[PDB]
Amino acid sequence: QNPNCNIMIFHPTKEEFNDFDKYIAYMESQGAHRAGLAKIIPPKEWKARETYDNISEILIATPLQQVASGRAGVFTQYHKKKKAMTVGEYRHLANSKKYQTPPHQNFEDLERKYWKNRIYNSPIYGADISGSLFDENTKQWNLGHLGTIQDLLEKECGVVIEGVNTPYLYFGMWKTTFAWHTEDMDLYSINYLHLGEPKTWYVVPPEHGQRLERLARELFPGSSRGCGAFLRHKVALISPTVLKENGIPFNRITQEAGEFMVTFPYGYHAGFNHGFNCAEAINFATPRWIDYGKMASQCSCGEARVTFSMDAFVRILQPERYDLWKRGQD
Amino acid sequence: TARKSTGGKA
Ligand SMILES: O=C(O)CCC(=O)C(=O)O
Ligand code: NI
Ligand SMILES: [Zn+2]
Repeated sequence: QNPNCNIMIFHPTKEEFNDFDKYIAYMESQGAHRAGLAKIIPPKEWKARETYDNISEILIATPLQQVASGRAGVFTQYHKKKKAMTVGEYRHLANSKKYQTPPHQNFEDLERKYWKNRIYNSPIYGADISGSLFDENTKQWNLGHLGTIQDLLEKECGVVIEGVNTPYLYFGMWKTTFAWHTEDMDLYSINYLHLGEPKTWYVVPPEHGQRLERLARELFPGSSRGCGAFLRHKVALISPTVLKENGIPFNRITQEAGEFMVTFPYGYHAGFNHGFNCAEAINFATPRWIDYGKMASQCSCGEARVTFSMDAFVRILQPERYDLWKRGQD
Repeated sequence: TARKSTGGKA
């Protein structure tokens, strides 16, 4: 199923939107995970929140300026902290002459402009904000309350890691960027675009993830000095042209406001925002993730320090393999 | 304390 690893798009009914884990399993039964990314369009009647009329006063404590260096589709990006500003102030800044989406004729044109001009006018991203815009009354696909087996991390081990098992908000503007990465511990992620302009995603099928890692070693000198998990640093930007020239299989898709994207374990992804927007995202897990969690690379230089023990997950959800697993641990 | 991050600093 899904032999070509196409990004699949799902349209669950209201009845199918009641049980998150069940629907994820269904998607995988149709081969969705092979692409590394899927889109879920919610039932017509569903809404995340009644209104967004009163979000302009939210304070973005630490907006980040995203400074890219490089050329010809290959860049490194680093972040500079900027002064706090409200979402209202941020929206005004996003829409200002310096930062507004350039005039363009179509997606392909905007995409070319993104890659060609990435070093100019470093954009400001209101990223990694602890919080949620889902109404408490929204009981289906509420990112604050998905009820997956990832809940063991807090329940069993008392571990809370912001953004992993608590939700993040992202206020974006044109050119704001997520670099190539898998999730910490190779978890799934889910991302809901609440409002505003689109978000474009690139994804390499998990089966080809190692080829992306090899390419990153070829493109980024010194990337392995002192660390075996460079891409966990989330500093590498690599254009689709460069992926194509180097034979790395990938796909692209644009997420619109009101749509969910799910990334699957070890599905490398990267992308960018088209203009002012607001997304919310969180990690989650399933039983199928456990063996990925066991295998996940870990940064060994202190740059990317999100990690946790797999013990509780194997102990509780893989009881018949727990002794075998422990033997491999020592 | 470790938390999910969009990228790297400095
Ligand atoms: O929207 C963003 O900047 C984060 C996208 C992402 O990497 C994810 O949701 O896993
Ligand atoms: Ni991600
Ligand atoms: Zn490292």
